[PDB]
Amino acid sequence: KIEEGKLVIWINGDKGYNGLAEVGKKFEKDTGIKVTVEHPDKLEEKFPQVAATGDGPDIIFWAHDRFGGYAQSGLLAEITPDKAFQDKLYPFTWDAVRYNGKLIAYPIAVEALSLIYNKDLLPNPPKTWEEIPALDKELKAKGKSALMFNLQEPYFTWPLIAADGGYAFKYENGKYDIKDVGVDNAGAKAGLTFLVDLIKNKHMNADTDYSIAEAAFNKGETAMTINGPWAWSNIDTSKVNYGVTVLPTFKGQPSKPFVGVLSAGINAASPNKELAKEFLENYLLTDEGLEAVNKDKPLGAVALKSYEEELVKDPRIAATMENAQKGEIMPNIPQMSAFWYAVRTAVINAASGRQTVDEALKDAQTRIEAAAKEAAAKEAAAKADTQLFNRAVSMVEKNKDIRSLLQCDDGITGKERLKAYGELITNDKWTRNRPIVSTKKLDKEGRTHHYMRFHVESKKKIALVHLEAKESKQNYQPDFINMYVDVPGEKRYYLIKLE
Repeated sequence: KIEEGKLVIWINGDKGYNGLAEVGKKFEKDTGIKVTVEHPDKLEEKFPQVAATGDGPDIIFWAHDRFGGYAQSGLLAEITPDKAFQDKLYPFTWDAVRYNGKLIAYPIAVEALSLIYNKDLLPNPPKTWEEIPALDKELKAKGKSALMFNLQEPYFTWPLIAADGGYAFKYENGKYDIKDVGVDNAGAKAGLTFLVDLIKNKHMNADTDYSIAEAAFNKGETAMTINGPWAWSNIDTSKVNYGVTVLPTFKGQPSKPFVGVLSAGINAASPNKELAKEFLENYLLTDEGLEAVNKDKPLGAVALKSYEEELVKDPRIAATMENAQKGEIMPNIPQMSAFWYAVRTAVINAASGRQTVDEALKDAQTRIEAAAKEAAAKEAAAKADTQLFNRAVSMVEKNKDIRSLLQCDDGITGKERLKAYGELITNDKWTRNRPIVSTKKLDKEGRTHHYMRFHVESKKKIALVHLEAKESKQNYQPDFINMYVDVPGEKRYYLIKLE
């Protein structure tokens, strides 16, 4: 599995991994602990496959939004920074790395869309979306436009749509409410309507996508575009005299771009959790640490206050951090896929006049709520089944007779650690080759029974445990009414035998 006594770190090949490697060598110099940095191809796909077997890196670096899913699968450890350390990062970044209310990664860098403008077409950019029409009209006579950006992808149009009160999923008390979706409220309707009216009034074109906006800006045809730090390179080569600044407000409210937080999580299967904490808190998240990474490849804006204040000597970075501080942290739940698809259709439909704004957003709202509802139900069922499993596993593994049937090696170093896991089945969508699930049926009195089966394994036996639980009517928590264990070569053992 994961080598104890050393650190293996996974980070994407587009980050400053050589800078990170140098931080590791300083860690090694000081502590004697070796740090190995790798940047495997498709690491965000590999990590869940590998960490589910107990393998993988000790530390994984990736955008925060994938981590919620990782945490659901039980792949990430809860981290434990003290308040003193948390105080060293911008408060808003900690809201990006929570699951079930708990902290599950360290924020490293921060990324958001900004307004990018051409200084030779627009020496002072507008601070307000409401300013853009009059501005475009004056620019049009000069044969140029005010603004072109990607309208095909809701990531780019969201900042305006969310400004007056739209939101993806509501975040409250350190968690998301996936059934609370803010796509069809007055605020989202107002923002999209404004966008639609920019198009109706010929100030923008519905067809405009990423490459069209990029080439339009970098050839001086339009005064402004909306884009992120990844685009700055191509602008430099274009030799446009450009500036990067705060996104325009709408109805007095800041635009709310989605914020992405590069984060470092700790593999729940790692035996080096304390070493990882030391490395991340005391070596990487320092001015010296981030600077080493940043010199290899720019991190952009960072979560660490002391170093971000150094970096803002590049005004483009100060603009990124400003938009991120006013933006919407991208929710770290898997259901964002439903959000992306539904809102993409809504915006395309509204922008091209295929549907009214109100109809478009209402359909989007309904599609997301349907997806959230099914997910929430599956989530509640799995959580309930997991509870049955946990109670059942404790009863089996503590039973002296069953341990004897299992021929447990309960010798001089104590009780054998038994393993429990679900039956192996054909894997499809959401895989899980071994889900812990129960089948359900109603009895004559309308009460649901749950039927579950799972394995308990010692070195000498793999046993099958069968249970039947009957839901109360009630004082919470279902009662087990039948539970037995079939150990190969042995007579069935009844923990509870239904009469």
